[PDB]
Parts: sequence; C-alpha cells; structure tokens
Amino acid sequence: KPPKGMFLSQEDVEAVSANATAATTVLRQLDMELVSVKRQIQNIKQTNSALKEKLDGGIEPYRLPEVIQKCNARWTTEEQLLAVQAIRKYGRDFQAISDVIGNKSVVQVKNFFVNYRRRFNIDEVLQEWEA
Amino acid sequence: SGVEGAAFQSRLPHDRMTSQEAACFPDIISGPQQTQKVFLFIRNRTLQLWLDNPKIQLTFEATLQQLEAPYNSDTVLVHRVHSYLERHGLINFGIYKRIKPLPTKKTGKVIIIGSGVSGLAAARQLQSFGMDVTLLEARDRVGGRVATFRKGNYVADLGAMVVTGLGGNPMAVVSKQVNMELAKIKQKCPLYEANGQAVPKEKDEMVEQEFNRLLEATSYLSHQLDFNVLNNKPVSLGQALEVVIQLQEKHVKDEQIEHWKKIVKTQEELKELLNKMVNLKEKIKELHQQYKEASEVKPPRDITAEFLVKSKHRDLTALCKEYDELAETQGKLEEKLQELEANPPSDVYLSSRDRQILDWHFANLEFANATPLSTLSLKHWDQDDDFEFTGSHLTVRNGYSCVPVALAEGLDIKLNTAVRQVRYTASGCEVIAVNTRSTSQTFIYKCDAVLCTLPLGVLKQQPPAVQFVPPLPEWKTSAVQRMGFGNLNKVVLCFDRVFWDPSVNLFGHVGSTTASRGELFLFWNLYKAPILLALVAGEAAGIMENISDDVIVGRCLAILKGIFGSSAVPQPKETVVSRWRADPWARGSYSYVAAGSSGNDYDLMAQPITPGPSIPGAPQPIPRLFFAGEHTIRNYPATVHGALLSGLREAGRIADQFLGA
Ligand SMILES: Cc1cc2nc3c(=O)[nH]c(=O)nc-3n(C[C@H](O)[C@H](O)[C@H](O)COP(=O)(O)OP(=O)(O)OC[C@H]3O[C@@H](n4cnc5c(N)ncnc54)[C@H](O)[C@@H]3O)c2cc1C
Ligand SMILES: Cc1ccc(-c2ncc(OCC3CCNCC3)cc2-c2ccc(C#N)cc2)cc1
Repeated sequence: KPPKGMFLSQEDVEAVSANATAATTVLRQLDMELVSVKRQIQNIKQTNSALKEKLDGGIEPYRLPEVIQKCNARWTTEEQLLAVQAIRKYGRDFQAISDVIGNKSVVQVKNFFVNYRRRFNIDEVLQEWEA
Repeated sequence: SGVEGAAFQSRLPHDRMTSQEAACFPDIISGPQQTQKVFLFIRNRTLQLWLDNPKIQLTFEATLQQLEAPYNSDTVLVHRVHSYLERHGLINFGIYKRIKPLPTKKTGKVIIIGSGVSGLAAARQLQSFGMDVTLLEARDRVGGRVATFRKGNYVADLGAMVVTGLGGNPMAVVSKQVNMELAKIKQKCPLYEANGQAVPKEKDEMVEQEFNRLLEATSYLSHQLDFNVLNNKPVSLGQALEVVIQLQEKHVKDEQIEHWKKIVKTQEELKELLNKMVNLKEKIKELHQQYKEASEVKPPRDITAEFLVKSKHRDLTALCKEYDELAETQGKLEEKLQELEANPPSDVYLSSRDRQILDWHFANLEFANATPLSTLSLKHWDQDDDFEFTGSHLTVRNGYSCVPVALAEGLDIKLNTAVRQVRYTASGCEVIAVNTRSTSQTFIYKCDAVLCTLPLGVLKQQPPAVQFVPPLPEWKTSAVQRMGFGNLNKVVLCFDRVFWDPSVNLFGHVGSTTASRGELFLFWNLYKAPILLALVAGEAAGIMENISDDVIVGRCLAILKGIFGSSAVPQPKETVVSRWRADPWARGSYSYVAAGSSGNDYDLMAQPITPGPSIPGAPQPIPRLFFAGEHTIRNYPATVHGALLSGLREAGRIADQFLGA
C-alpha cells in the first residue's frame, strides 16, 4: 500500500538506514556500477562496429543463380550414379540428395533407397559415411 | 439536520453519549436505550437553541418552554442536561447578555495567571458561575499570543490570524457575538524563484504533487513498516522524508542499471551473431572458390567430377541459406537496440531547480507547524488532524484583538503583573507577583485555587521564570520537557499603494538553499489598507531574530523588487517585525508534537496538581493548581479555539470542585 511511483521495500529501508553514511554509500555504489556498465556497452559497440565492417559486401559475390528443374521420375544411369555418391557424402539426408541430383523429389529418393538397396550396396555405402 | 447539526457544531456525536456525559449521567448510559435517545435529543435540542442565538443567555426556564412533548415531561432530566451543558461551557459561553444579573454573593477565590484566550475564557465562566476571579497578566495588554498591530489606517495581526474552518469551531459562536469580519483565502500561490521569474505551471504542479506523495510515503513508512525508532532514538518526520527521498533516488538509479543491462545483453547477442556471420562468410567465400574451380573442369567429365560441381553447388546454397537467416536475425536484433536507445528511463529523480521548489513546500509545512521538520514526531505529528473543522480557512480582516478585548469586558485584570512564585498547600494558595514596570513592588495574592495558563515556552524556561512551591511533580515537568514548543515570525510591510496582484492573496519566494528555505518564503495580502505580511518559518525562524529590523526589511524589499521590479516597490511607511521566541512572555509561538512525545503528553499538562496534607494523617486534600492553554488540549493544540476550549474546560472543572456539580 505505498503511493503510486513511491518505492519503499522493507529491505531497502534497512539498507539505507543501517549506518550513518549508508545511503550515500548505497547511491554512490550504484553510480559506480552504472558507469562500468556504460563502458561495457561502448566496448561492445566498437567490437560490433568492427565486425559489421567485415561483412561489408554481403555474400552477394557468392550467391549462385537459382536454377529450377522440372522434376522427372525417370532415373538415368547418370542420375543413379549421383545418388550413390550423394549417399556416400550426405547419409540419410533426403533433402540434400534431392538437391544434388536436381530433378528427383524427396520421396523418389527415399524410394530409390529401398529400391536400389540390394544392388548398390547401399548398406555398405551408409557404413562408409560414418567414418 | 438541525438538531443533528447542533451536535456536530458542538464537536459531539449526535447518536451516542460521550465519556464525559457517561460520567455525569451514569444512570442513563447504563440504562435502557430508549431513555438514552430522550437524553440525546434533549442535549442536542438545547445545544441547537443556544447555537441558534448565542447573544442571549439560554436559561433552563427558556429551554423547557421550547421543548415539545414528551421531552418536556421529565423536567428534572431537562434540568440536569441544561446544567451539564452550562457547566462544561457548551452553552452560555463567550459574550452574551445575561437575563439573570450576576448574584452579588461571590463564592471561592481563583487567581488566573495570564489573560491569553484560555485564561480569559476560564475567567468569564468562573465569574458566570459566581466565583471571585482575578487575572494576573505580565504584559500591558490582554490577548497573549493574539496581538494586533494598529497604527493609523493600518491593522495587522502579529499573532493568530486564521480561523481553521467554522464547522465545529467554537470561534464560530464567538464571531456571532463579537461581529468580527472574516474573509476567505484564495488558494492560488504563484512561486517565484530567487531570480524573480515565476515557476511555470507544469512544474509547480509536478512538484506539489510530488511533495504530497512524499508525505503519504512517510505515513506508510510510519504505520505499515513500523519505522518509528532508529538507533534508540525516535524517528522524526524530517528523517523519514530524507529516507523516502533517498529511496526514490535509489530506485531511479536502479531503473537505469536495469535498462542499460538490457542493452549489453542484446549487444552481446549481436556480438555472437556477427561472429557467426563473419565465420560463415569466410566459409562461404572459400566454398564458392571451390565450386568455381570444379565448374571450370570443362566437360565431358566423368561422374565423380560431375558430382563435385553439383555437390559443391548444393553445399554452397545451403550455407547461403544459413547466412540469409542470420542476417534477418540481425535485422530484428539491431532494431531492438534502436528501441532501447530511444526509451531511456528518467535521468534524475529531482533536479536542483526541482528540489528547491520542493524545499518551498517543506518550508510551507514547517510554517504551519511552527517548527523544523527534523523535530516533528514521525509517529504522532499529524494526530490532531482527525479533528479538522469543516469549511474554508478564514482570516480576521479587522484584527484578531477584537476577541480577547471583548472577552476582558467586566473582568478584574491586573496588567503589568509578572507572577514569580506559585505557592499551593492544603489550606489554599499564594501567588507572588511583581510590577513589570518596577520589579521592586511585590504583590501577594491569596486564593482558593490557581489556574495556570503560562505558555509552554514559559514553563520550559531554564532558569525558571516562575517557581512553584512545592515543585511540580516529575510526571508534569517531564512532559513539559518532552513536548515541543516551536516558533514562526512575521514582517508587517505597510505601503501607501498596492503594487502586487490584488486578486491574489498569496505568493511565494523560493529559497536557493535547503537551509534558507524558511527565510521570507511567503507573502500575504489580506487587509483593506495596502499591507503585505512576510512569513518566516523553520530553521530560519530562530536565526532571523538575531538580525536587525532594517536588514530584514531590506531582504524583503530585495525579494519584492526582484519579483515586481525596482521601479515599482516604494519604501514602507511603517514596518513591524515579530520576534516571538525572544518574547519573554511567550518563549516561542505554539506547541508541536515533538519526536519522542505524543498526545498523551498534552493530557498530562492538563492534569491538575493536588498538594499533600498540611498535618500528617489528614484526609486527602483537594486539587489546588490547575492548567489551561493551547498546550493542554490534545485534539486542538496550538490554536485559539484549542485555548478557548481549554479555558472552558478548567472553569468547569474548578467550579465542580469548589461549588459542587
Ligand atoms: C505567531 C502566531 C500565530 C498564530 N496564529 C494562529 C492562527 O492563525 N490561528 C490559531 O487558531 N492559532 C494561532 N496561533 C496560536 C494561538 O494564538 C495560541 O495557541 C493561543 O492564542 C494562546 O493562548 P493561551 O491563552 O493558551 O496563551 P497566551 O495567549 O500565550 O496567554 C498566556 C498569557 O500569560 C502571560 N504571562 C506569561 N508569563 C507570565 C507571568 N510570569 N506572569 C503573568 N502573566 C504571564 C502572557 O503574557 C500571556 O498573556 C498563533 C500563535 C502564534 C505565536
Ligand atoms: C496561508 C496559510 C493559511 C493557513 C495556514 C494554517 N493552517 C493550519 C494551521 O493549523 C494549526 C496547526 C497547529 C499545529 N498542528 C497542526 C495544525 C495553522 C495555519 C497558520 C495560519 C497562520 C499562521 C501565522 N502567522 C500560522 C499558521 C497556514 C498558512
């Protein structure tokens, strides 16, 4: 029941009155705590300002153009060979493999897994990925 | 209602009997509830008839003819009530025409020290009751701390000046009798800082409300946090305010640290994000170069070489997707920082300009309490507030002296008679006094009873101005030391022409330091002839007294010339400066509930003193030494009305002793 915007904890009252010089010590202490936080800000602002200058250039010299490829259901000997190497490199990553081949949906790839499981030693290939 | 209003105007509950009524009518309060109402109606109706016309004595015969049935059937009941009210001064008090001329057979002898209002009121009653009453007054005038300066057209009260509402105030009754002229006070009070420019509205209100908040803060601090003792000494209203303020200054700094700590937290997230993007960009840059080299192994290539291009391409657009996500995260972090950088909490709790205007409101409080706030009891300083009268505070335009003078008509007053010694014994009392003009002339006054209205300042004096033989008991002296007797002063400035704002009764001067805050802090227009009063409060009160009149009027004209211009403030035709603490018949202004004291101390003061038996083994003597005055009335100290009531009281008490009830 204090008035609005007044701030009077039983804890703070005892902390200010416990000693003859206590309130000035409480208040000057907070002062010297706010001064050290403000220079911590300054330090981070300048550390950050240095990082932003390294990102000048974005990644735009490095983005490739986004080729779209109409998905096809026919597996070429070429596209099969990509799939093995993709399993060799990426493991169970059905999205990545779909991306590398370019024209095979994620489903077709998981289908490719069991379909050609026996013939391409796809069990052995997945073992080699775990090196 | 009108019958109910009479009770309220008599400071009485209308539907209940009081403790004092219980004492005189214990058959009725312990009796059935019906007779209680009959009693209560008779009491209220008798009060009403008196209140409805206080210029004529309301006799018992008159009261009975005016009651309607069935209330006029128990005439003995009516007679008890009427005599009760008369004795305790609830009816037929102040200045009325008597129907019955006073009986020449006078009974008992009473010496009253002081003809302040308390002394005067008691005297008039005791005379009405048929006793022999003589007043001894040290000054050359009546009125005590009611003291009106008069010179030519100029009239200005150096003492009491305000009627603190008429609703329930006995001075409302008096003013009908004395036809004194009362006037309201316009509440607008422009404050001018020491530079003479005014305080703008935005800030006057911002601070007044902050001041009102800080007060309530101490009361919460007092009642809810039991913060009334600190290092074995009683906490003062001053210390509480200082603690409250420190806590607001603490909380302002707390908010700043919380706010800037939200910024480091966010800046440090940004730091880690940027680090992730810089290491991601370098990893992307390297990868792109690899794809570029693989993409330049011109076909026809075997399938591992085709895998490498398609592989690197995949790896690369994946990392570019990662980077784009991180930079959208960087957008929403960098704007949260623009957010916090644009809502910084309050910079300071109060500025030096602010804290000075705050000091003005403190001085204003120091003024009406007539003491530095460091000396007011935190726990009990506002205790008399539960009994505020209702209605507007008024000033006495024609001079408050009109009252104590009118009261003195017909009384035997010995002016220029300073009491030196009060002797009280089983057989009676001796008051020794001297002529103030020629202290070698000595006077002995023998009396049945002595009523003391010596100011609390005077009782406080060391070494004593008045010696009691035998010495007042410890329980009385210790209350005398405990209580606070304070101090305020005025400077009367009489000009020949009004240069201030006439539609404005008050304006302020803001002191430049906490210490000087009481020094000429308020200027008051209220009289017909062009007169400004200038008030001095707080720690400034005592200090200004050791400064010459001419310097004080200098400081005044200096402040005024700063406000209205040098070209517009003429020299005063006449000036007066009160110095109430140095006045030897006052020794200060009025009482205040000092820290370490309470309102119970005010009661102790009113307790009469009973001497011990002359001969040993002799029956219990009756009380001989009685006490009135503003320091003797718990619920209404430090006022004229409180003094008046206190005198009414003692007169009733003395008459009950020496005439029988
Ligand atoms: C500056 C000032 C302003 C005030 N303004 C207001 C106001 O606006 N409203 C309000 O309600 N109250 C006000 N008061 C308070 C009010 O005036 C007093 O409470 C009251 O009037 C005092 O009356 P009293 O009869 O108790 O004592 P006093 O009037 O002080 O009377 C005591 C008498 O005893 C005399 N005396 C002292 N020593 C001796 C001695 N040794 N021998 C003989 N006689 C002696 C004194 O000279 C005096 O006449 C003010 C007080 C002061 C000081
Ligand atoms: C403009 C203005 C108007 C009124 C008051 C005021 N209000 C209320 C008062 O209550 C009496 C107090 C007695 C001590 N316990 C608290 C109540 C007194 C005073 C007062 C009035 C005049 C003088 C003088 N000279 C001194 C004080 C002040 C300024």
